[PDB]
Amino acid sequence: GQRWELALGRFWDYLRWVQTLSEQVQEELLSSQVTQELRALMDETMKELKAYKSELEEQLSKELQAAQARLGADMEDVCGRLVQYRGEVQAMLGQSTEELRVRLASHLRKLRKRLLRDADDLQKRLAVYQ
Repeated sequence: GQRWELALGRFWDYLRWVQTLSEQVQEELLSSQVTQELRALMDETMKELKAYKSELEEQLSKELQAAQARLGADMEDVCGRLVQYRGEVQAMLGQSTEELRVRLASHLRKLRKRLLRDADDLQKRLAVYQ
């Protein structure tokens, strides 16, 4: 798999871990190491892609780009969702976070179904373009 899928698979690896929302994920989630690494992995994912699409140009370009702006949104979504939780926690004064995490994890499962297909789609859309 080209540089971009390898990049996306690393994002997938870290997300799968976040999802478990174990106290350890929660620790680094509120320190925001989780969000910092999530954004570094998403960005490396968009370069290797940005570079792939551009270089597939040098040797249909709207949808491609409509499909790229999709996987983008999907990743920006996860990070934006994790950074929101962090926000809602340091403002609740230590009262229970279980319902906020039941919601975060549902939302997170939902974005996973999208990363799956929007990329599965982005892929066939890069193959035909070639």
